[PDB]
Amino acid sequence: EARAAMIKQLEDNKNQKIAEIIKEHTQKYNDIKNYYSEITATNLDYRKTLKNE
Amino acid sequence: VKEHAKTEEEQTKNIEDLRIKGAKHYAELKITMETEIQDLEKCFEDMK
Amino acid sequence: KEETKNKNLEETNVMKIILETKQTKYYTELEQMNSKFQSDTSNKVKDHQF
Repeated sequence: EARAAMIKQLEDNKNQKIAEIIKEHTQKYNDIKNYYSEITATNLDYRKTLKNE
Repeated sequence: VKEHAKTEEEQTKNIEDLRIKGAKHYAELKITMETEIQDLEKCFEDMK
Repeated sequence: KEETKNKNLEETNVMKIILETKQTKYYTELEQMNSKFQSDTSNKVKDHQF
């Protein structure tokens, strides 16, 4: 039972680590993608000036 | 007396071997199942 | 001898189905997103071609 308690403790610690790593990587990917997406939307709105010119 | 002593030895060996088989099966199943879990999620955001 | 198999199979199946319910929770978007791309992209592809 002590072995089991140790196993579950370390499992919980490292499962927290796994889930949190997945999380912050997901949010970092989202931030970068949104930055470039808004940049592209601005460029698409911008090219109309070239077309009118 | 010899027969009884040897017999209990067979029972002890059977118990130990079954325990070892159970531990190995447990580890094998755990790893095999966990094989196909992590390689998902963000991959779908890449395709989006 | 019977009990060894009994406990092993019982605990193994409990864990297997419980973790299966946990795992089967993750995938809905791959095929749907691909198909929902090509469905409205086929007309664009035909425009490009012609």
